[PDB]
Amino acid sequence: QVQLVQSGAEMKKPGASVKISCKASGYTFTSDYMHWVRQAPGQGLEWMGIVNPSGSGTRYAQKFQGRVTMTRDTPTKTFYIELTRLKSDDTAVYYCASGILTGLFDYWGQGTLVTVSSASTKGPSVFPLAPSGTAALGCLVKDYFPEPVTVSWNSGALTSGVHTFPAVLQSSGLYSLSSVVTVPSSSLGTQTYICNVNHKPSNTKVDKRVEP
Amino acid sequence: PGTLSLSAGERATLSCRASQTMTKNYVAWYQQKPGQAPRLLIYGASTRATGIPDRFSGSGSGTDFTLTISRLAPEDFAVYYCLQYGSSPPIFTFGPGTKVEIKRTVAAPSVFIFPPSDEQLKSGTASVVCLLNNFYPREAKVQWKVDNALQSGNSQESVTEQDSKDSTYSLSSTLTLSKADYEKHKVYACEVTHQGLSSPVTKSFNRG
Amino acid sequence: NSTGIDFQDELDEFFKNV
Repeated sequence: QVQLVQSGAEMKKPGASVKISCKASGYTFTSDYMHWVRQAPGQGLEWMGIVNPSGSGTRYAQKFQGRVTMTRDTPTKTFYIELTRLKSDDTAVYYCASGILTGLFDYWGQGTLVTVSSASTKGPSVFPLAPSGTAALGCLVKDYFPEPVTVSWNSGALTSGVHTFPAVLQSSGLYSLSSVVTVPSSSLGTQTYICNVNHKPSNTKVDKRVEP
Repeated sequence: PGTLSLSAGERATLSCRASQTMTKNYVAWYQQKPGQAPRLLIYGASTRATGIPDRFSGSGSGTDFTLTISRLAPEDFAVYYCLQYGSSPPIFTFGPGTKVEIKRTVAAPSVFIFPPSDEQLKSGTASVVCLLNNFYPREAKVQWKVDNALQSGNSQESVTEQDSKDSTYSLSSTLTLSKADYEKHKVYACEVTHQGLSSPVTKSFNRG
Repeated sequence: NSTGIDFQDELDEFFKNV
């Protein structure tokens, strides 16, 4: 089976360059045109370029002409993209894709998040959202970099009524997020409500109880 | 790119605005689900990709190309993209995505307001949060008020994807200002407008 | 001939001649 495995997430300052790899398996890697496609968070897809099976022929999208470079190494079965002069606009999830069947995008890699920002890595601050039929409570996960962040309640005991909103980028350049859960009002004195937030990029894990 | 709302088993017909008749018949359609890579459904205007059910179909000539879903299965709800391409020179241009969403009975939001925690005020920032729980349709308007003064530009909105169970949305709005400005005002309110609310709903608190 | 092989043939013609 065709399988494309990309390298991990990257953090870059503006003006720097980045190089993502895409390792193929399960097929010869000598037949297929390959593509690079990117998608900014909450935005549409955007094609970047194509490479012929020998790797001697490429055609980039005009927006990235002169700043992107795509290469291929059959003996390692690896596909590469090199983007330079990075700006905040280049923050996106980048996908490698094989065109073995149609010449389009028939098989995809898992994708790689590339966050271009002057901000440095920073673990979240966490603040309670105190409850006043049904009651509401939550946690404010604020001032963290980069994405992503995962949140859980009572370390998996709570699921129903939980909502973990998408992160929003603040003007400071750090992300902020809120996670909320709906509960019956009677249980506010009889049940402990603890949000668990793990920021893998900083290896920060924080727990926060939410009393009234 | 207006979002489509329809119930399961209904028909939908997406159109793609070609430039210079695309070329020959080089239009393709991709489907993407949240957290997932796009999946090809149709290429060459009308021939299906491997593993794609017959309920998808493509057609068109000249500048007018179309993807029809003769009846939507529950798994067909996603964002759909048109892809125009050519070979000489190679080029591949995604169109804007069109979300297809599950239509549902109207449901009014439940509103909650959260004053800033004393934890956060110790750090000099004050974030007030307005929660809108389990509502449909997605269109909703949050309006912060501070001492009967309408606010703009000091809040950010966030919306969940449609829920797997009840197909509802949820919204959170965070009003953010310095601890100094937070203490200059007494009443904080968020006024909510929605199709399910006969009158706007206002949740509020007086600081301390 | 099927559409998938045909478009890859046209892509082969562009890169062979540039």
